[PDB]
Amino acid sequence: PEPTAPPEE
Amino acid sequence: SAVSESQLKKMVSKYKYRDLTVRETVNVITLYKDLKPVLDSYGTGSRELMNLTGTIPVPYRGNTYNIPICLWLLDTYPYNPPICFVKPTSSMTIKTGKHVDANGKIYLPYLHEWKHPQSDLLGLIQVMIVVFGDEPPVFSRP
Repeated sequence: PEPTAPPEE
Repeated sequence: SAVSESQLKKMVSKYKYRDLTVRETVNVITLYKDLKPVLDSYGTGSRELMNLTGTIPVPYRGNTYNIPICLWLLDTYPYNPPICFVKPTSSMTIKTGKHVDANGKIYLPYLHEWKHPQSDLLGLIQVMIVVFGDEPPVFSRP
């Protein structure tokens, strides 16, 4: 639905 | 809120292999609900091409992320592979690496040896989900 990305790691 | 085949056929009016492109596009947007067909200019105002813009679900470290991408289908699709890009939002930054260059362009063996009819968009997206699941093409801005 909404673009998301993981945190640095 | 959905795109009919009539609207799709219109978008690819200038394509060399229309029915083939439409068929695969329908297959993709039916399976990946967050990808949408868009007709936009590419490089030059006169060069309009259809692309699939949106997100694909990618599992990474126990959570699923909606990775933003844009798949440009050339007027020679499916005989030539799509030109693919990661489309970061303001809350994230592109991760240049093995499968993503400085411009956000995606590089994959699947694209490099692309050959119709064995190679297709459904197969390409499946590969992306696996490859990006190992190395995300974007990370949030900490």
